[PDB]
Amino acid sequence: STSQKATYTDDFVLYRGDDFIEIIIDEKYLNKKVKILLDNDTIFNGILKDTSIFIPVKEQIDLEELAKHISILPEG
Amino acid sequence: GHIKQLLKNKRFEVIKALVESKKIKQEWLEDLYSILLKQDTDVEITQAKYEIIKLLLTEKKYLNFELLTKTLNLDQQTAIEIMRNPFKEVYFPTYNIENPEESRLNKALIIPLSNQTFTLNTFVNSQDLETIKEATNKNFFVIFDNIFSGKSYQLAVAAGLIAKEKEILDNVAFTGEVSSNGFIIPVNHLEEKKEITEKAKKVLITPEDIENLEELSFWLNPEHLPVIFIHINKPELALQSLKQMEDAIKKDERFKYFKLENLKKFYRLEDQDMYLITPSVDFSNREELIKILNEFREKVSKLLTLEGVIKDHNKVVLNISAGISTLALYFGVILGNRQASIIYHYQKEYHKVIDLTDNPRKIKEKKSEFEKISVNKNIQDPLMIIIYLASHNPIEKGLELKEKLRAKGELIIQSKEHQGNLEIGDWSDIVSEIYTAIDDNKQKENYMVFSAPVAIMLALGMALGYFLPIKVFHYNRDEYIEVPIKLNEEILRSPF
Repeated sequence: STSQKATYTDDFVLYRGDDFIEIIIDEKYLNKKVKILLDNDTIFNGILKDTSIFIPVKEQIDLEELAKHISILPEG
Repeated sequence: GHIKQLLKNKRFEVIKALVESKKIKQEWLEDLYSILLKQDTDVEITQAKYEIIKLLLTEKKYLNFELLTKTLNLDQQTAIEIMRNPFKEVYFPTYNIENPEESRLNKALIIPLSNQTFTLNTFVNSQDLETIKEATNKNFFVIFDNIFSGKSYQLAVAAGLIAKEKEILDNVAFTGEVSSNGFIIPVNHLEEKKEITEKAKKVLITPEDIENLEELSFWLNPEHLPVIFIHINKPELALQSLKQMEDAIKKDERFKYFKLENLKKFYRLEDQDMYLITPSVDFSNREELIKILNEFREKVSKLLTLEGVIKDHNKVVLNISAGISTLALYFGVILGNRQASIIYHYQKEYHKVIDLTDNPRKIKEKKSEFEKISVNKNIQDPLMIIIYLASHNPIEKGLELKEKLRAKGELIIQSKEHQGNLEIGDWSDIVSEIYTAIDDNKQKENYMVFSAPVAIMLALGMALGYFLPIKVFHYNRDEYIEVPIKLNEEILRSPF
């Protein structure tokens, strides 16, 4: 029941689209090998050259909780 | 920071989304304020500006004087006026055949200022706003939530500047240009704009509805907004009668700008909300009378509230008329003596006969000297009240009922040297004198009959209230039938 369209953390900004949810990673992780995980499932694992990672949205979940669930993990 | 990064990447939709979610770091504010100065190259920038301003105005923890003066180059007085003065949002439609983005119901946010008029949108012509400033005699700051061409917004901005209350601007949109001396100027594409506005569930005001800003101000900030209620016995003469009432309202100097269509558009009313039909009424049927009186109550309460747009009930004048005197008595009893109104009498012209706009509670006052009525009293415990103010003389049947129903007392009231039937004129004194006679001779239980016009009975009901234990008898044709509703029942308590 939340109408919030966007939220922010120290690593990324979540934006709510029409049929997707976009993770805008901070530019500091650019051109670096990262591993972006939603909960304990891998959604990205490689060299981050594009700061935008799109994931499907189904149930209009609270964006704060989703931001609490997403995590960025650099390697090195 | 995130805002510097997003702005570098021209991610204005994400910035607007962050602003609408009210999730904004204070350290970001400066950058946000800078967005207000960027060129309106596309709709994303303009909508971001609009939402930034609305956030600054609604969550004033982000409203910062240092940024208002240093970043926006605003002088101190204008910045402080933006901080303190409240804003208004008005709706205006724009139809562009070439571009569907420009065809929309846009919003304009307006803050009144003292000695400066400006906007943060680069596509707006300054002289177009200066025209509004000259016409309304008010400086203002204005911002828009969409990029468009033309000056069809002048009427909406003038309405936002003139309206004292912001409620009426939520359901009403405006389109049209404004002249320097306050003239509303016609604009193009009225049909598509009306379609857009009704698609957004709002009513549209066109330049053909109102002539100038003064007429608009009559509707926006009325001192005595006139609404209509006419009870009729002929349904197929409903609309015509309404038009007659409209004409009867236009004859008043205070309501020279009144138009039925303008009232219906401004305050979201239909024809059915202003009249009541009783095809065949049985005054001995309690349930039918209960239903009719509840319908009357509902319609009058709607006319006095107008879906919450009206705050002061005394700022609305109910132009009321009826077609049955017996029913008009109960109409007046229910209406009370606190609501500003005007009671009319239909003699093919709906002549105004009683005026209670300024001071409504002045019917309850009595007179020490009778000047228009003649009274024949005999004060006993069961009082029989007879009123003779029409062509037909009900005195004979009145006394026949008096002894037939075992009524001891007698109290006949009629006109003084007017030979029965009464002429058109000011009837407040007649009603006041009748109420004086009734209240000064009040008894434990009394009965009343009458042959009088609808306006006299309605005003008498407004004067009496529900405090007197009177039983009413309706005269159909040579015979009287008891109305099973006493005038002092709790169901008739006036809520106005």
